[PDB]
Amino acid sequence: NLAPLPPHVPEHLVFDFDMYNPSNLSAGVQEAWAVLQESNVPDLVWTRCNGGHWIATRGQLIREAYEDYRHFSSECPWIPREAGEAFDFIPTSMDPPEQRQFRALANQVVGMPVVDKLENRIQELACSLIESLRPQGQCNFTEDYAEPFPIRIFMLLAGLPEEDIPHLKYLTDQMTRPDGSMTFAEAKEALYDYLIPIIEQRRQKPGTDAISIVANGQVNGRPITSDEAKRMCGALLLGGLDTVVNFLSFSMEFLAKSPEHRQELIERPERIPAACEELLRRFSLVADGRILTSDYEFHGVQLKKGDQILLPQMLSGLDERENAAPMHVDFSRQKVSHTTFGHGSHLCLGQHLARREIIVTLKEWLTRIPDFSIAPGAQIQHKSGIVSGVQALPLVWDPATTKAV
Ligand code: HEM
Ligand SMILES: [K+]
Repeated sequence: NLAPLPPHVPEHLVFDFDMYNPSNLSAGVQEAWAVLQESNVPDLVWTRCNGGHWIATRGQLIREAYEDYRHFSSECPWIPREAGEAFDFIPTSMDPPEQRQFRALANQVVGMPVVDKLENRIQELACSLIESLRPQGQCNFTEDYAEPFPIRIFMLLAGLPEEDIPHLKYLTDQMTRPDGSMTFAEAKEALYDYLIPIIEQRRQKPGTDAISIVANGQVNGRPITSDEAKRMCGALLLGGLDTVVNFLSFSMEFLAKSPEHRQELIERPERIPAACEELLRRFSLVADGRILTSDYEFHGVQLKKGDQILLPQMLSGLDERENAAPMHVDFSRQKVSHTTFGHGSHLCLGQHLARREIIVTLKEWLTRIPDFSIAPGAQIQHKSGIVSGVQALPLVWDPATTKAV
């Protein structure tokens, strides 16, 4: 259950937070993680759960640690330790300076330019998907939109057949929110098994998809290996198969329970981008960490070489020391401060594709289905992990109140 407290960790800084099953999970994931920012919780605590590790609970500690890659390496960014040791995706598991040459190549396949090309296809799928649901007066948001909308776009960018989705979605899920059926190492191996033949095929007959680009690309001049390409594609898959999907559910869940917020975006649609950003703050969902490369005293606390430290990207924006009334959603918030797409040299390369997908969704959905509620009596369940998510979101609505385009 609880790993014995290392001799160097102070007894008074112990807070046994379980990142995969947080005590207040019923109150909502963010609410569950926010218990870390309650009155008597220190800036940095040690939890004996999951092998034991440090956890920065406030924004400036989280931001500072992400900026200092010399002390907080991404070498072992996953918890538990054995998962963080198996974690070898590129560029996610590399620290500057070597990280840069690989990050540039990845930025070329999912970057802004790529997003602009993909826009019209993103809108079609959004509308196509929404219009088909419109008349039914109901849906299971997670499997009827949250998943297919962003995943099909990714599989399109990657040039992978949609039939592989069930298998890939399962693998990435086990990496972020393991249900126990398989370890991170096992899921990685299976993911690599999937990619190997694809990378070599795409490398023989070069296409124009993200995978072909990576497999045939160069890192600051020299040719990328078949292995480096495999570790890079893994990162891209992990990144765009699990993230946007779960976030869309947090947003739509909130919108379903908040008609005043819905009508605001209805009457004033130009504020949608702003709402997108505020929503990304309030419903941030990623939380991974770093490993100490040497003994180091951080904020009056002695950290030992090898110690793992969870730096919850999610907690920064929920930090009342960053945003007043952090748990309150305000589309007009003056300065939306957050680290939802990370901080430092590993800033999310897919943030632009993510924002686009979120904004297009808000627009097209409210345009066709402005009024909708959560199925009556439905107890919504969140799941916690490296990436938190929503188990299911049943939505209902009167078709008579909808409008086709
Ligand atoms: C709501 C959507 C998303 C959120 C909140 C998000 C969040 C994050 C975070 C917090 C990190 C930093 C991890 C660290 O520092 O260890 C990250 C990295 C990354 N994400 Fe995103 N992500 C999202 C969507 C995506 C998508 C759709 C893609 C694929 C197109 C993607 C690709 C990546 C990549 C490749 C990295 C690694 C960057 C590096 O290591 O330099 N992400 N993301
Ligand atoms: K590793």
